[PDB]
Amino acid sequence: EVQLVESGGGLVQAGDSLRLSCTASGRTLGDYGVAWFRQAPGKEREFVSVISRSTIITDYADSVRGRFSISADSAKNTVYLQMNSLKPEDTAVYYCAVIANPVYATSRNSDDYGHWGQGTQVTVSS
Amino acid sequence: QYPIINFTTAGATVQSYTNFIRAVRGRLTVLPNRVGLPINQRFILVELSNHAELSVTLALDVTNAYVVGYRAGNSAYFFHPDNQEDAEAITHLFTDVQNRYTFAFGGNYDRLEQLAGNLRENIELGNGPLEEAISALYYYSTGGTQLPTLARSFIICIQMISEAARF
Repeated sequence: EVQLVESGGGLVQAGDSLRLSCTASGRTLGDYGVAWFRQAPGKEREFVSVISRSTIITDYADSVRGRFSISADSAKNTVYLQMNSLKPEDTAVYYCAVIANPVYATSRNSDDYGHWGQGTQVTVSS
Repeated sequence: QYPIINFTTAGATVQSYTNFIRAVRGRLTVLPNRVGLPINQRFILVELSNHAELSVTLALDVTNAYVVGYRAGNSAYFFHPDNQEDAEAITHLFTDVQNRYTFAFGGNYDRLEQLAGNLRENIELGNGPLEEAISALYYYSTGGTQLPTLARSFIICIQMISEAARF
């Protein structure tokens, strides 16, 4: 019954920061491992970041390390993605999903995820 | 950057096995485990091979000789760590792997036995089982190995390597 909705996206300039929000309804989001994926124009769906249900394991794609920071807030029933030092290469639609394969706490494979949101569009101009 | 030790089950003898466990044991730390240690000397890598020409790399903790995870081809799998320090530490293993997974469970016996559907004492050990264990760990990366057989293969590795080096 869980429904994921991405928000926080928009038009920014290179070097700017931006903060995305993966909000859930239908179930408590603290009961899932939550990942962000993205799809740039003319490209395949890409793993970006994940936070485990337990909140002590995180993981990032190589291209976003040191720049992006995943975190959770059960107070709002939301998982954040802080994006810093944004570059044009980050231009994409950002999706979030819940880890649906109970063997793994974290994964980079989209197949292990379900209940993908509509997506929020992030455009970095130069 | 981490020390690598090799062992193959192909043409394996009591000597080659004994020398292997001796090599692993010779890297275990004896000074009182400090905190915030150099990351490069936290783990040893054990590159296992078999008759079937398959190869996997186990990651062992120097403090206790236990398996923290492993690498098979272009994929790496880690047990859920117990604490934040261990969690941060294992992000420095197999860092160029594309497919990266942390299991939803720790690597302790109670859990692995529950998964394999059998107890340690009933799991046959030896060169033949370690042969099959290495394939099972490899073919897990291609969807071939099911979780109970994986869990079982971990027990074989842990008992024949970690326990064997630990005493």
